[PDB]
Amino acid sequence: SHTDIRVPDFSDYRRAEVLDSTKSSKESSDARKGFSYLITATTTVGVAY
Amino acid sequence: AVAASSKWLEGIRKWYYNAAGFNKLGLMRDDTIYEDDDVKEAIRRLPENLYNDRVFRIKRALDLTMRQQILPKEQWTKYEEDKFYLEPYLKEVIRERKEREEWAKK
Amino acid sequence: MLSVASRSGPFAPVLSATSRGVAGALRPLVQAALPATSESPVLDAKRSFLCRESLSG
Amino acid sequence: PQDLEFTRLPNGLVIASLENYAPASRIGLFIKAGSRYEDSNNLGTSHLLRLASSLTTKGASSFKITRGIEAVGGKLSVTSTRESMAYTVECLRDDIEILMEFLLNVTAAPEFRRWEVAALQSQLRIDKAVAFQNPQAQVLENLHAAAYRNALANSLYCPDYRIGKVTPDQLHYYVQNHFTSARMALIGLGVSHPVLKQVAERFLNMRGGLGLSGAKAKYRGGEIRDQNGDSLVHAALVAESAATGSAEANAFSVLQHVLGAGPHVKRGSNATSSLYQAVAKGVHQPFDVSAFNASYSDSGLFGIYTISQAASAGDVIKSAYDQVKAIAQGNLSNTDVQAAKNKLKAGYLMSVESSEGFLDEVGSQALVAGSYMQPSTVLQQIDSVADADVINAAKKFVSGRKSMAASGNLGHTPFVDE
Amino acid sequence: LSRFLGPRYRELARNWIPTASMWGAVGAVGLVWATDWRLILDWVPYINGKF
Amino acid sequence: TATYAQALQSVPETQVSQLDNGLRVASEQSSQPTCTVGVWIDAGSRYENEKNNGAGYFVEHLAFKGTKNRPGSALEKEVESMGAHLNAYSTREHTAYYIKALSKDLPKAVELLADIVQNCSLEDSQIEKERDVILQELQENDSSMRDVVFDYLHATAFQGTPLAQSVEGPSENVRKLSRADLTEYVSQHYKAPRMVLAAAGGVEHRQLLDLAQKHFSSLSGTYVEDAVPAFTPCRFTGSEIRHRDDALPLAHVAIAVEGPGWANPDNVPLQVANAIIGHYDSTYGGGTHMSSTLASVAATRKLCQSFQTFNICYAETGLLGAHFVCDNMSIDDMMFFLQGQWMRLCTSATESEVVRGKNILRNALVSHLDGTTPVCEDIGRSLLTYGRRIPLAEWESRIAEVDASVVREVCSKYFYDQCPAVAGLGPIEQLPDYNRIRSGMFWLRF
Repeated sequence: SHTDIRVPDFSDYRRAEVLDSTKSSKESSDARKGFSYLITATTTVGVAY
Repeated sequence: AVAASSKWLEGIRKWYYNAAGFNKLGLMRDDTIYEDDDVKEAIRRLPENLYNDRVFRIKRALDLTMRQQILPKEQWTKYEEDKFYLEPYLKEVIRERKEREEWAKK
Repeated sequence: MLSVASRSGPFAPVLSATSRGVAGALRPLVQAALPATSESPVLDAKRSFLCRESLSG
Repeated sequence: PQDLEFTRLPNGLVIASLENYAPASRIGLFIKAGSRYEDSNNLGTSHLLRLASSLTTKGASSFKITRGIEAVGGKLSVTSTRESMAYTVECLRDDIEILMEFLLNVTAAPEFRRWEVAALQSQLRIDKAVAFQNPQAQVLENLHAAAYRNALANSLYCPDYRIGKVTPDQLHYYVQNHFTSARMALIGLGVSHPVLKQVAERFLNMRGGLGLSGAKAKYRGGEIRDQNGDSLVHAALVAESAATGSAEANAFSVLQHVLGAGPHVKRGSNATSSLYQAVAKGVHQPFDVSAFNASYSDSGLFGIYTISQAASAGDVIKSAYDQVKAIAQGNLSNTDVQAAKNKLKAGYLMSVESSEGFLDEVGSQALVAGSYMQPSTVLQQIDSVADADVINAAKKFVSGRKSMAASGNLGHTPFVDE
Repeated sequence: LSRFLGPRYRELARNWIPTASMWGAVGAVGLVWATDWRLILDWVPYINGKF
Repeated sequence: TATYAQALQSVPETQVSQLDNGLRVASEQSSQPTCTVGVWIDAGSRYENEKNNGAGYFVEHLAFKGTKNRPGSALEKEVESMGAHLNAYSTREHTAYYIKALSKDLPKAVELLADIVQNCSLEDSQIEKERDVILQELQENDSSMRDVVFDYLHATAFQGTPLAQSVEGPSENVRKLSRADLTEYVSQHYKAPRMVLAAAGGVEHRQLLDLAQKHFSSLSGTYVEDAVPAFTPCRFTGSEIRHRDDALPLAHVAIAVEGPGWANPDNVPLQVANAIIGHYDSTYGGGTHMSSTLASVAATRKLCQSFQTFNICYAETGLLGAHFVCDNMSIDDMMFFLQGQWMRLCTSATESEVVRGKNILRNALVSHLDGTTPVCEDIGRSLLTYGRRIPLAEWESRIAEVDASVVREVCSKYFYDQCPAVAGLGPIEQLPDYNRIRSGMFWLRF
């Protein structure tokens, strides 16, 4: 059946503190998606060469 | 819209009809219109017998122009027998486009 | 005086402007799938079931 | 309160309104049109008329109808049967006089332009294939063709050879002859009575009398078989019964609930259905049985409907038909007639409960009888059915000439003479 | 003409003049970087790019 | 001649009471000869764990099949001989049992409902027979493609939480659920600080309250077994599931971002916004003229069979998005035009489109309350979701506050650079890559 299809565990890959799957996606997206996207910040100011 | 000198202006309209020369290729006035997106919708709304008459008149005039010839004078389209067959279909297509445009700004 | 739909069984089709085409009153009649194995097969063309008619707001 | 105001205009129009104080309104126009009024040269015109409600009319283009109704959140729908067509409009109470002008343009001044009618022909093929994904739709169109020779034999959907060929002049001829004032009922549910009347004299100017004289339906006792690749066999077996609005029609309604007409409990085993218990004595595969009833203005059909597996189809039909014979020779308890009257009364009061069911109930009364009756007058007619009248209706079925229709793998299905 | 006039045309222009002056001021400060525009080079003197 | 404002004041009010038990009793009287009465429970599959995920759907199957006083089919004979109907359903959060009857059989109907929820027998021979009916129903639901694809969307959006599992459970749970697992489920979740007894139609509140004291006060009026479970929330995860099957004729796709829960005031401007996108089907009558841009384009180019927007709420989290059905060469143009409509509302949303979206939502909520069964369901689950019934006059003052700058602000909070969740069922080779879907959430000009 299709009710036997569940997603396998992906906690080998997650951003470290978001693995606590009890708290819900409200404070754990305030400060999670940006510092390797500040690596996009320096890859432009440095792309100017 | 003058009433006394609309005999003078009926003669200028006849002079311009002969000086233009689509009648010498056997064409009607609505055969020569420029086909934008508006005119292309009025063409596909024509009844089958009027669409077929228009395709042959255009093909025959395009063949005379390839050879630099015109028709005999007994087969030239006369000024009083030119039928404005496309004009009622075109006024309705334009009237529907103004209504979709007043709706979008209000 | 009593309707087609009052005694059950003659057909009616409906057509909309914003909703879906429907058929009949007692056609998907119950205790047909409730004794088992009535699969409902997939479409190449059809309408949406909810008909949207039932959403709370 | 205010039960209903009811008025007949001097040329036939029936107007009926009820003033609720509900936030939404519903207005319906009911016409004596439908597939029983077409002959063999114009089959499928009523199906295309049903699909054409948002085309250009003389007072609004097809752009203004779709945009104007959607701007206030309204609806427009068409419902048809073999004998009736119904045009329905609903919105909020402050907007209803905008949508009334649209409804009178769709029914009293249509244009049928060539290029719009030609683009609509392909919708006939889509609408028919969606409806025929239910196997009951095709069985019930084949059953009406087996049972009649003309009128009620005509299907609700256009025939396949005829798709692409319904002309604009056929549409103009149908509306001019069948949509007239002595065949129409205007029913309002959240409006006032004088405002509907002033609406009515804006299409009282034309289409002034009765139409044309459809023919009486002649009964034919026939058979139509349809071998295909469906996984279950559907079958129906009927006889001629009684017209709508007679004392024998009430006896056939009681007999339907004695035998069984659908379940009351989700996943229940149907403990008080006579037909279901008799079939389940010897058949231990999945099935479903029901009694069928269909009443019209001049004729009716009554019988049984089975769904079974292919190797069991003859066993199910014989067991079901043997139960009706037991009733016709006197075996009918008094506590069974009383429990059938309770299901018939309670089902009638639950079907008039919502605004859609109530508007339908009032509109069919005005076309057939030309009056309105309260549900307490209806409930008296059901209690005046005697036990001998129910036994007499089961003898008319058993001795009458049969019609049949079936579909599926028909290699074990009996013929109507066996 | 009146095919483009209406309350909806400059509607989305009033929404796009912030996306416009940013169309223009970026290209205006893009025109100094390319051709070493020396009378606007020391508009602000913190760019001593020429050695 | 009344007005729409005057008609909203004249709607009768709902009366709520409470027993010493904790049970709540609510009703609305409306003059009619018929009625609907039922029991709504805070039970569902989000309260189950991995060892008993089928259990609450196994119990709904056995509820109409025998009690201690009414063995076997005696309940069926008693409901049918008065002309009444008996129904149930079970979502991920709620469970209901209700009766449609005449407004003279209300004393018998309330006695029947109290016997069902308190004294169900759950006997072993009926358990083995019901196990086969459930295993056949699982195979029937696999051919409904909308039900499979919406189960995939919950399994990928809420991956490691109890909100990811399904209502029916997997097939290996159905084969192993014992009798002691089912009696323990009833003793834990069928308690009455947790139940609501609702009614609508021709009903007096004082008669309904007196019947509740007579039949329901035998429930134990406390939380013994010391089970005060902590409600723990559920995370949303942007992710994807792809089921490739080329022998199916059409493809099903659903896309969602995280939405607000039940009591969030953001919910009202977010469904003015979904009413601007709309819905479509190939049997509609007025395509190419429709006010929705996505519906006018899919009709002119014949791009899909159907699409609809949804807004699904839970206590703390939710799903917000759309679902569509199309052929194999049309998926990429469908995802392009839909994401362009979400971005045009985060900026650029006009005041004339917000007037239409407010008129649609007003019509949808008064048309949903027509009849005793939809009114009684609105009573029974508003008291478990909001703690009260929001009257129709209060819904109308929350709709009047919405303008184009509110809609433009709330859409940017929930849509703009967010990771969505996607599910697809075949033939889906042209369903665009997740990187290309995620890049479609940001814009070009703004």
